[PDB]
Amino acid sequence: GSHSMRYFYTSVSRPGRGEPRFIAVGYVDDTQFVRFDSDAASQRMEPRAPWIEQEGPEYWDQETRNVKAQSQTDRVDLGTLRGYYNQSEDGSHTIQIMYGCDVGPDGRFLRGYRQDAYDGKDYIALNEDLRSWTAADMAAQITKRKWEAAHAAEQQRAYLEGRCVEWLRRYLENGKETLQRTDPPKTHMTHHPISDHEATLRCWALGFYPAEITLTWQRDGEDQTQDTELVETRPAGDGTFQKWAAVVVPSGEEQRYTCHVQHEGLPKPLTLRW
Amino acid sequence: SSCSSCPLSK
Amino acid sequence: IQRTPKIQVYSRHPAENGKSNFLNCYVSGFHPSDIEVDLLKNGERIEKVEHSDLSFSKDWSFYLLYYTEFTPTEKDEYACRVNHVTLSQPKIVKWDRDM
Repeated sequence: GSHSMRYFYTSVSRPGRGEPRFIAVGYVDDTQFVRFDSDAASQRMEPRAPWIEQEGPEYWDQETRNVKAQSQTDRVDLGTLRGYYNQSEDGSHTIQIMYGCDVGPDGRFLRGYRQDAYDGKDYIALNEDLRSWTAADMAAQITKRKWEAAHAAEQQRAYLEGRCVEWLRRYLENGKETLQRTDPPKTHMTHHPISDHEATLRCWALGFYPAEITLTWQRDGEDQTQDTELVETRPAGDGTFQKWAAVVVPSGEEQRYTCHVQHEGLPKPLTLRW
Repeated sequence: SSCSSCPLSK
Repeated sequence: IQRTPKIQVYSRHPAENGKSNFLNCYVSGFHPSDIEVDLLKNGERIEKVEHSDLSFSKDWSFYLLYYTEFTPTEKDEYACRVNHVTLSQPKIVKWDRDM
């Protein structure tokens, strides 16, 4: 199926406490593979997945030049945007940037992305045409004119349609053993009386990869979506994910309810009953 | 791989 | 504009008393990124706790996983204590082995 690669950058001002905190992370699909931390010793882009470890110094040197240049650009931008918004020097603010590309099962480019935030809200974004920008507010309009004059979109598009997809294909091949696996969920049910007349049924999915999954409850074959408590899909810490779904049922009627689990790893959707 | 030319001042 | 964390506390594997495992506290949906996350054993902060590198979702909210190796027992209560600007006092979320 399809795959993604994304870079996420966070810069946070800390007035009177030195230079802003800068953190970079890179992912392929749901697997993190690199990091940079302005506050760490090494001052290099570092590996965080085993399959990237094999890249040589020519890679790590260019990646370090890149993340350093991003961190310096973002540090100056924190000053600029404080100015655009007429904010005092005393408060802490945050720039976030995401960019990356999606590829289809044939490895071909599907979509590219570049979007930036200020204090957790949209600031400026590259449109799907990879040619024009959408500015969230008047500050971002100032940035937009600047970026239109510097032909910023053409540079981003060049990366998104080229290097981004090329290296995504390289990683999918070199980390094939983990990136291209499907680990189907391991499923079970739990059951807890709440009173004499109600009980909880909880349907578990564990140990699955990728993160995308669907868990649904039915009663006599009918969807119970609005009566289902879900938790957000969460990391197990070993590179797999977890989720559960629960319903409250009349004691004695458990057998009318079925849990349905759909995942890429499964030959067939699973059905569970108590 | 990340982008070498993309950063431009806001 | 600030956003308060969602918190889930859970084990990597279903808990079995006496069998080694990992205790996870997963914090997400928050802004700003400055946060403290402590795992407590019978009210006592565990010294050695690691976390994932800071990242964020498409809605720009941050997420982090804090974790530590542990062996559950019937005796021990575990909790996650989350300290964030959106909370006038730290929120303590008890571990439930079936959540």
